[PDB]
Amino acid sequence: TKPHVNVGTIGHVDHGKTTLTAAITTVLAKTYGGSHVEYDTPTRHYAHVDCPGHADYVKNMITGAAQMDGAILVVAATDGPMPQTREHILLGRQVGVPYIIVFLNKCDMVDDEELLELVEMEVRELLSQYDFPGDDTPIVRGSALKALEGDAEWEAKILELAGFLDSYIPEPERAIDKPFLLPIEDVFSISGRGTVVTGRVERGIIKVGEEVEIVGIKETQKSTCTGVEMFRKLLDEGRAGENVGVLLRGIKREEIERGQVLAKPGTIKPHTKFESEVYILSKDEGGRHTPFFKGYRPQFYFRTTDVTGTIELPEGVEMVMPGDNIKMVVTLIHPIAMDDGLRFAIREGGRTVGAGVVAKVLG
Amino acid sequence: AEITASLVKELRERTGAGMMDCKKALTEANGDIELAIENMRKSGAIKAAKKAGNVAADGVIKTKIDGNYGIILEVNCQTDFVAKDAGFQAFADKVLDAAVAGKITDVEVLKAQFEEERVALVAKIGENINIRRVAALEGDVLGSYQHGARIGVLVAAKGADEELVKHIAMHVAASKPEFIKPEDVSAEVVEKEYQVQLDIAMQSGKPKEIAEKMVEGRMKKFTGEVSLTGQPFVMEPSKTVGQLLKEHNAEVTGFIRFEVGEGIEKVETDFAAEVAAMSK
Ligand SMILES: Nc1nc2c(ncn2[C@@H]2O[C@H](COP(=O)(O)OP(=O)(O)O)[C@@H](O)[C@H]2O)c(=O)[nH]1
Ligand SMILES: [Cl-]
Ligand SMILES: [Cl-]
Repeated sequence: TKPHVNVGTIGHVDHGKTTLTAAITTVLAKTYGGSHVEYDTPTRHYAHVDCPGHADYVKNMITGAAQMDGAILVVAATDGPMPQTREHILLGRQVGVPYIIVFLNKCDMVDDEELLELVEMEVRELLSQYDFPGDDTPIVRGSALKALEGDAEWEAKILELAGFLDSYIPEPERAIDKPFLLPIEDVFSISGRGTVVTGRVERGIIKVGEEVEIVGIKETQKSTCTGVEMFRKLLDEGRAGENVGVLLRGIKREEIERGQVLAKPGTIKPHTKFESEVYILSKDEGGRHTPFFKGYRPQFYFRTTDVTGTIELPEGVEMVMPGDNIKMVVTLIHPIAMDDGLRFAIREGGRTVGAGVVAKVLG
Repeated sequence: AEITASLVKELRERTGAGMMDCKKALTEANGDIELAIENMRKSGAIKAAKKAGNVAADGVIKTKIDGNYGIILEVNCQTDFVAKDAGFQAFADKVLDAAVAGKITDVEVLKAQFEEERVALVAKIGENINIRRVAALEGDVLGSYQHGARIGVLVAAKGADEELVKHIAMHVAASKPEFIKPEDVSAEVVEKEYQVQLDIAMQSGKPKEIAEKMVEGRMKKFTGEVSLTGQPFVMEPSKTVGQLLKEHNAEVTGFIRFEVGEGIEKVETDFAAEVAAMSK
């Protein structure tokens, strides 16, 4: 059940991103056996997208496409970086791609080592200018094409790139390894047992005897789990992905509500104000038919409940049309449990008209 | 002069040209930087020609006003990464400035003046770039609105303050009227559309006398919805823009709306499919 890593290629049209990706699949299949592409190293499973457009990538990130755990910046060594290469890296910085590996392509077309060096140093400098660790960045010297045609020397460099995917991108964290969190869907009391909340364990594990915090909407409370059950059957623990009822010591029915979360103590906080990246559905996707303006006052749907919020549009923006994607600062009317990367829907009258992701928590 | 890594760097720091293009140019030029730059000029025309058949459906709309005279402009490229690039931007701003200063409405005149600078930019950036269209609006009062880089609008008005013109330009950006007033729609066009709607209404089983009356209603809806003053004002749709203008004792004498890539079919791509092809 090997780890899953989401990667993507970013680079100039013509520098060989499609060819590199074909070479990766070909050589890994040849070596280790057998819109997105997939391939496998002995220890990792990869899902690989291309990043052809800035707005398209930001939109897909918001509307559900899993975020990249790492990106492969493809730069042909014949040219070196393009003026828009800083826009490629700037996208990476914008969406918080945590790691960038460089594949220097077309090195079969370049003999002077001192020129490859000049290209390498330009890339490291560019990376650093946007706070990626340029000095420590893996840079592979390869030929996507000649590797695809089965040339042995160049096949090695594909394997080297896959080596860095394996070693330089940390094993992503499985949901079950994360601190316990359960979004509360319903609440009731059992005469002889007490208060029970239900929902789907989003991450981690809750066991009998462990403390939990109840977070969001109202002031945080603390309690102890005295039981976990599934289909009226008592369990010793509830795990990420299971639908459960968590029995709680002391706390009463009317002190908990839908939209709050159960969490491992100290691991998630309530917030009201945050920066986000937002995408507003087009009419054809079932969204609004008309634009909204500064006083737009929608609901922000976090996990299991709507929270009304007011919006601040970025400087110089006074109108938002269906199909637009923009940054906005949101102030909710009461707190909700959240951290960076939390996804939400935007709704009006209970109908989804947009989607967003929390980019930075403010207050 | 000897062709060192340092000299190549200097020509690259200077031109943004590809590393190898720089070495080749500089070598052929015996190290004369200025001659290398001139060599790269003739090469660049051929690099640009290679790209000129590439669909360029991204890019920017820009607008600029100089008193009673305004310019709206479309400059295309292939990806929004280049549309955001500072060099591409400065090029589009330079073309815009010259069109305003020279009152240039013939896009071929504009193209000719900037062709060499276009080629040098294409040789650096490696995307097709095209000065696609330009138009002027003249008016008593002019205002503009930019919806990001993708939609630009000019509006000409009379008796309207800065804020009102702006809101009307925003309305045009969102609602894309193609006439100012419903009475501006020609009798010929109205009669054609009448026939369209009567045909549709009849085959749907409506008796003729009923269909005729319904279609006369559709004609008022039709001229209302393609015209600025007949459209509900986007910032307060309980009123038309016409009512808005009456309230302010104003009128609109003109508008132009450009949107990037209008009338260009954009190239559909399946990365997964393309990758599969290459490997198999
Ligand atoms: N010489 C050489 N050409 C390459 C290499 N990789 C790709 N190409 C060629 O460069 C062109 C564009 O590559 P492609 O993968 O389609 O670029 P993409 O638009 O970034 O996906 C094609 O003619 C490829 O065959 C390489 O390593 N060496
Ligand atoms: Cl609104
Ligand atoms: Cl007409």
